[PDB]
Amino acid sequence: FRKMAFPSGKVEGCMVQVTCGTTTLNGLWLDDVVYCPRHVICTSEDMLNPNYEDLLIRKSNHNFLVQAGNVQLRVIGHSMQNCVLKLKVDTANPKTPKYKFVRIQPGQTFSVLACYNGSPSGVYQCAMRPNFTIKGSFLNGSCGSVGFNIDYDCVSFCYMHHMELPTGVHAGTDLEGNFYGPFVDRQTAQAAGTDTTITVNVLAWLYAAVINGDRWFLNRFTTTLNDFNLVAMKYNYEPLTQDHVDILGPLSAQTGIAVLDMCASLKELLQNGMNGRTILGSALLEDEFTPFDVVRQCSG
Amino acid sequence: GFRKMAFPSGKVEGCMVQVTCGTTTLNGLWLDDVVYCPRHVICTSEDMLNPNYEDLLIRKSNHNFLVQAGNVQLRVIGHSMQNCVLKLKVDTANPKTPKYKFVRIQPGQTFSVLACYNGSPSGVYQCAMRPNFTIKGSFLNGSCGSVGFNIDYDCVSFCYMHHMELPTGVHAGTDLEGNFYGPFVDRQTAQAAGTDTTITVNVLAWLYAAVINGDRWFLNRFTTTLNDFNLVAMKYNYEPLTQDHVDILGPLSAQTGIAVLDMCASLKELLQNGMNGRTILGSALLEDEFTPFDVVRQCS
Ligand SMILES: *[C@H](O)[C@H](C[C@@H]1CCNC1=O)NC(=O)[C@H](CC(C)C)NC(=O)OC[C@H]1CCC(=O)N1CC1CCCCC1
Repeated sequence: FRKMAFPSGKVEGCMVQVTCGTTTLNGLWLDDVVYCPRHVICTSEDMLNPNYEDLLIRKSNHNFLVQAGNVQLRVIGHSMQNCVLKLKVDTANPKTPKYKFVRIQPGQTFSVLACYNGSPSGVYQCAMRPNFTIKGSFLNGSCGSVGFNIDYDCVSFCYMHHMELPTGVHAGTDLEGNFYGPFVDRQTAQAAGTDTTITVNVLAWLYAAVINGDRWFLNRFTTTLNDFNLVAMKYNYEPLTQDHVDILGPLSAQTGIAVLDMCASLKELLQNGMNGRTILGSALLEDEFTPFDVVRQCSG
Repeated sequence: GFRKMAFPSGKVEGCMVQVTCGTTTLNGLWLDDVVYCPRHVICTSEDMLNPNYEDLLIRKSNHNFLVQAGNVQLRVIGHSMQNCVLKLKVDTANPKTPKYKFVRIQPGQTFSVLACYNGSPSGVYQCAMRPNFTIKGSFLNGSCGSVGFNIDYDCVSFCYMHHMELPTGVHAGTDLEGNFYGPFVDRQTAQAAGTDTTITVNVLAWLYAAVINGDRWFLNRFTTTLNDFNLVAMKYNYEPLTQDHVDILGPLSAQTGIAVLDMCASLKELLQNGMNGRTILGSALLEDEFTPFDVVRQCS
C-alpha cells in the first residue's frame, strides 16, 4: 500500500510559463485561456499591500510573456477572477483535456504536479489539511503549479499554488482564485489556524494495514461514536461523523472489522502510542489516504 | 519535510499499450516500432507452473499476439525473446516515443513506477530498489509490464518492468533487456527474497539532508576508513558501501563540506550508541529510500 498520485500526462500538456517583469511562474493553459496567480504582476514594492485592480489596470497584454515550450503565445486580453489572472491567448491548446474546476473539502486528497518555468518536475499526493494548508514540496518558482483528481478522462482541477508559510506548509486557491483558508496573496508571514488530524483517513489507513495482513494494533473492544469523538478531540483529531462511518462501510465489510471496533483500536493507539512498533512502514499514524484512495488501490 | 515524489509520467503514458495472448492480457512498452513486454504473456496457467519458453515461443506466430493502444490494434510483424522480455516488432512507429534509454540500476536507486492495467495508467509513485532486489510496489493482477523509470532532462531512462509478486508481498521484475534484478525466475513456483538490509548510501544522503536544514547534532569530530565502516555496518544489517556510493555522495559532501568518511563516522556512532531520545529531521527513524539525487532535487 503506497501513496499514489494520478498519472499527470493530461495536466503536463497544459503547463506553460508566464512572465511579467522579472517575475516568472507557471500557468495552466486550457482551450484559449491561461490561468495563473495574479501576484505575478507585483513588484518588489507592490507585494506588501498590492491593490490588484489598480496594478492590473495599468498592465497591457504585451506585458505578459507566455511560452509553451519554444513557442510564445500572444496574449490578446486579460481579466482577474479573485486571486487568479486569466490571460486570453490567440491559440487554443489542442492538448486540453476534458476538465472541470472544483473546490475540495478538508480531508480530501489530490495530486500535485510541481512545475518550474512551465516545465513539470514532480508529482505527488497531498491532502487539504483541516486548517486549509497543504503540506507540499514547493520551491521558488512553483507558483501556478496545480492539484487535481482524475475520474475516467475528466481532470478536476482543485488547487493552484500561491505561497509558503513560515512553518513550511503551503497555501493556494481553487481555480476560481478563492483561497483555501484565511490567507492573502501579499508578501507577509502568515500563520495558519491550529491543524488537526484527519480521523476518517487514519481509519481508512488502519483498514489498509489490515488488508495487507498488518493487525497488531487491533483489540477486542468497541466504543460508541460519541465517546470516541470525545477522545479524538482531546488529541486534536477531527470528529468522526456518521457519513464518515458510512463511507468506511466497504473497508469494514471487506475486513469484517466494524467501524467502531477500529475506532477502539485508534483510541488505544492515541492513549498508548505505538510502542516502537510501526504500521505499513510508518512510526506515525497517516492521515492523507481517504477511504476512496484505499479502495481505488485495492481495486485497480 | 521530505516527500516521495515521482517524475511526471506523461512521457511514459504515451508509450503504454496492452498485449494479449489468448485470454492473458498485460501491459507493453511501445518505443519506436517495438513493443516490449514480459514473456510470460505466452503462458497459460498450466505453462506457468513450469514453462518451456523456447518451445512455447516456437509455437507462436505474429498473428497470435493482440497488441492494442486503447482499442486500436497495432499489427505485429515480428517477434523475438530477449532473456525474460518479448520484443514484438510492429508496423507503426510510436509518434509519442520520447528520447530514451534502457539502464540497469543498482540497489538503493529510486525510480518512478507507472502502474498500469489493460494498457491504461492508474497511478504513479516512487519505489526504491532494495538490496535484496525487490521493491515495495503496489501491484495487482494485470499490472505486469508496468515500468519503472527516471527522467533526466528530456530523456526517459527505463530501468524496470514488472513480472511478479513474492510470497511476502514485495515485487520483482527485470530491466528492459529482460534480465531479472536478483535471483528470481519467471515461473509460478515458490521463491523467496533474501533477508533485506538498510540502504546505507541513502541513510547518509538523509543525514546530509538534515545538515542542509540545520539539524546537525549528530556530527562528531572523527573519521573512519571505508573498510572499518563497512565491517561495522554489516553488524547492524546495513549494506556495505561501494566506491560508486562514495562518489554519488560527492555533491552533498561538497554542499556541506562534510567529507563522506566523516559522515560515515557519525553514522557509526548512531548505530553503536542509538539516538538517545533525539530526532533527525523530526524522526527517531533513519530514512533509507531517499537517494542523494532525491535529496538535492527536493532541497535545491
Ligand atoms: C511563487 O512561486 C512563490 C512560491 C513560494 C516560494 C518558496 N516556496 C513557495 O512555495 N510564492 C511567493 O513567493 C509568495 C508571493 C506572495 C506575494 C503571496 N510568497 C511566499 O511564498 O512567501 C515566502 C515565505 C517563506 C516563508 C515566509 O515567511 N514567507 C513570507 C515572506 C514574508 C515574511 C518573511 C519571509 C518572506
